[PDB]
Amino acid sequence: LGDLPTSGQIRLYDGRTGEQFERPVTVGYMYMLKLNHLVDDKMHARST
Amino acid sequence: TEFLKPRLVDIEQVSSTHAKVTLEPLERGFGHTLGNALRRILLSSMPGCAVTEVEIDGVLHEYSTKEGVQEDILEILLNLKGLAVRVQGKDEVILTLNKSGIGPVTAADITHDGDVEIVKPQHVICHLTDENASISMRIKVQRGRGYVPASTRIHSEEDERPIGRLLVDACYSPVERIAYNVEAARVEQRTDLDKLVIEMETNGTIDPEEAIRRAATILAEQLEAFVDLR
Amino acid sequence: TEFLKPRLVDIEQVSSTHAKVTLELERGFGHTLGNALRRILLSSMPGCAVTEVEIDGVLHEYSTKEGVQEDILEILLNLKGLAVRVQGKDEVILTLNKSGIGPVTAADITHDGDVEIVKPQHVICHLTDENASISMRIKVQRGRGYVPASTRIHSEEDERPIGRLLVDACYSPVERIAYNVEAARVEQRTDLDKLVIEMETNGTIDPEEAIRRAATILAEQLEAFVD
Amino acid sequence: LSPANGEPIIVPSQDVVLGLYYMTRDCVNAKGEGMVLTGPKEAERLYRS
Amino acid sequence: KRRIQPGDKMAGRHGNKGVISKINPIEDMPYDENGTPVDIVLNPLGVP
Amino acid sequence: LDESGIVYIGAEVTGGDILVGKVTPKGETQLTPEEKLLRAIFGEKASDVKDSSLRVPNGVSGTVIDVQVFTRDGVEKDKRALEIEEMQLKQAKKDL
Repeated sequence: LGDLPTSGQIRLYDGRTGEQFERPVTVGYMYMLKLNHLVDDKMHARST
Repeated sequence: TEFLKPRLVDIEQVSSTHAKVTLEPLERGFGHTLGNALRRILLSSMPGCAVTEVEIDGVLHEYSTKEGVQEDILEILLNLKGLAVRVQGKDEVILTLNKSGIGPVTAADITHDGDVEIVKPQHVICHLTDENASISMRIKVQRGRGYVPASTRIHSEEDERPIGRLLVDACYSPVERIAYNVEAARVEQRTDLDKLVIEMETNGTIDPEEAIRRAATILAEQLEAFVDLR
Repeated sequence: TEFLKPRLVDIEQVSSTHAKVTLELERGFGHTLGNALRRILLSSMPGCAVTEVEIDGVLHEYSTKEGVQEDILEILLNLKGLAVRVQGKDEVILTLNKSGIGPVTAADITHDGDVEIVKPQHVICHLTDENASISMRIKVQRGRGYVPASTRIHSEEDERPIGRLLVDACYSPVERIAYNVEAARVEQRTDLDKLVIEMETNGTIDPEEAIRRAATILAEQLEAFVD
Repeated sequence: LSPANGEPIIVPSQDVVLGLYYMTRDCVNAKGEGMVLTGPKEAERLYRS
Repeated sequence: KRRIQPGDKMAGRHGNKGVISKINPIEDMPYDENGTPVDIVLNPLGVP
Repeated sequence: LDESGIVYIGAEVTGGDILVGKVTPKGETQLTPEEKLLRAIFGEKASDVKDSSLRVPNGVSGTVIDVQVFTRDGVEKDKRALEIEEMQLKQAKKDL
C-alpha cells in the first residue's frame, strides 16, 4: 500500500566514497530509548 | 587530451526549495567522482544565516511561561530556530517583532527591513490567547557555516551577558538533501559520454547555481595545494 | 569563505617507484580529496603499453611450443608487465630475436629509435635448446586506464587475423594507490584530518609527477565553474 | 599467550571473522572469472575499479 | 540541559542495549537512492 | 547577588560562584609575626567574621530558576520572601 519493497531491504551507498554496498540492507524505523545511565554522572578522577 | 570539459547546461526550478542542475560533457568515470565530491562539499560547507540571540520583554530565562501565550519560552526558541532569513550587505542584523490581540504570530509580523527578506512568511512562531496579551522581541541574526552550539559560544567569550538574553543554537547550513545521478549523454559524435544531474533540497536563502559554483571554487582551492611543486 | 590550507609536511621517499605523502585539513575533506585522487590515478591516467603479440608457429593460447621452458601464458604475463615510454606516434611495432642458450631479456628487443625501454632487466622467456628460436612482433599503442582483453575480443566484430594473441593493456603507470585518514589537532581544534597517501608506480614516471598530473586533471576539469 | 594453557589469547571475532570469511569465499560465475594476473597488486587494482 | 555524547546508553524495547561510540558527520552516513541518510547503524550480528 | 545577599533568578552560574552570602563569627587566631607585619604593611584591617557562603559545587553549571526562603515565626521576614509571598497572593487573588 505504501509503494515500498515487500522484502524490507533496499540498496545503500557509502557516503565517504559513493560506492554501492554489495548486498541489500534492512532499513526501517525502530523506537529508541535513552536510559538513566549518563557518562556525565559516571566519569570521576582523583589526584589527592 | 580528448577531455571534454563539463559545462552547466540546464537548471530546472521545481519549487522554491527544490531544483535540479545538469553538467553535460563528462568523460568516462568523472561523473561519479565529481558527484560525490560536490555532494560532500555542498552538504558540509555551505554558508547561511541563522538566529543566535533572542530577547523578550519581561522574560528572565527560557524555563518560564508568559501570561496570554500558549507556548513555553523553550518552544518559542525552538520555533525561532527554524526561521529562514536571507541577508544582503551585512553579516549581522537585529530584527524586532510586536503583536497584540488573539491569534497566531507568524513570520510576517516581523518589522520590515530594507535589506532583510523573509523567505517563508507563514512560519508560525507562537500563539496569543488573550485580548490584552502582547509580545515584543529583539531577534539577532548572524552569518556563518556549520553547526555552532550555544554551549560552545559561551566558552568563547570575555564579557558578561545581562540577565534576559537567551542564546539559541545555530544551524547555518541551508541545504538538507543532495542526490545525484549519472546518465548517458546525447552527443552524436561521441556515444561514450554521460551527464551528471544533481538534485537539491534547500530552505531558500540560496541560489543553486551559486551553491554549485562555490562548491567548485572550494574544491579547486583545495586542489591548489596538490597542484603545486610539493 | 576561508578554510584551512594543507601543506606537504613530509614526503617519505623510499625508492624510485615508492613514496609516502602526508598532508596535515578541514573535517571531512581528507576522504573527499583521497577518493577523487585515487579514482583519477587509477581509471584516467594515460600511457603506452603492450597490447598484442604475434608468435610464429603459435595459433592460440592453448598451443605449445618447444625450446622454451615457460609456456606462452607466462610469455604473455611477462609481456604485460613490460613498461615502455614512447616519444612520438600512437602505434609502434617491435621485433624480438634471440637464439641459443640463456635468459632472453628486454635488451634483446631491437632498439627501435624513439621507443625507449625503462627496465632492460625484464625477463620474457628462457632459452633451453640451441635449435629452437622465437620471433615475435610486439605492438605498442597509446591510451589511458586499464582495458581487459575480454572486452576487446568482444569488440572485435571484424575478422581476426590467424594467430592473433591479445594481452591486457595497462596504459596507466600506476601499480598501487592507497590513502588513509587520521586525526590532527592545532591550538585545541581537535576535529581535523591528516591525509596520508601511499603511491606505487612503474618506472615510467615518478610518483610526485603522477600526483601532480591527477590534481591538474581534476582542476582543469573544474575550470568551467570556478568564479 | 594464555598463562593457563599457552594458547593465544588475542583471537579475532565477530566483524573481523565475517569480513575475512566473506573476503575469502568463491563463486562459480563471478564477474572477471578466468583472467591471469601478474600479482596481488593487479588483483586489488581490478577490484577497486 | 544534557545532550547525547559517546558513552551514553541507548536501548530498544526488545532487550537490545548499547553504548554510543561515535557521532558521525551527516555526509559520512549511508544514503539511499533519493539521498536521505540513516540516523542509526546497528550491528546485525547481535540478532541471531 | 541582590541587596539581601541572594543570587538573582535567571542568572547563569558555574562552579565556584556564590549563591547565598553568609558570614560567621571567628574568634581568636594565631599568626606568625612575618605575616602580621606583611598584613600591616599592606594596610588591610583585621575582621571578626569568616566567609561561610553557599557556593556552586565544582563541575556543576546551570541557570537559577527558583529560590525559596524560610524564616522562623519570631524572626521578621526579609524583602525577597516578601516578594515571593506577594506573588503567591497575586495568584490567589486572580483565582478568586
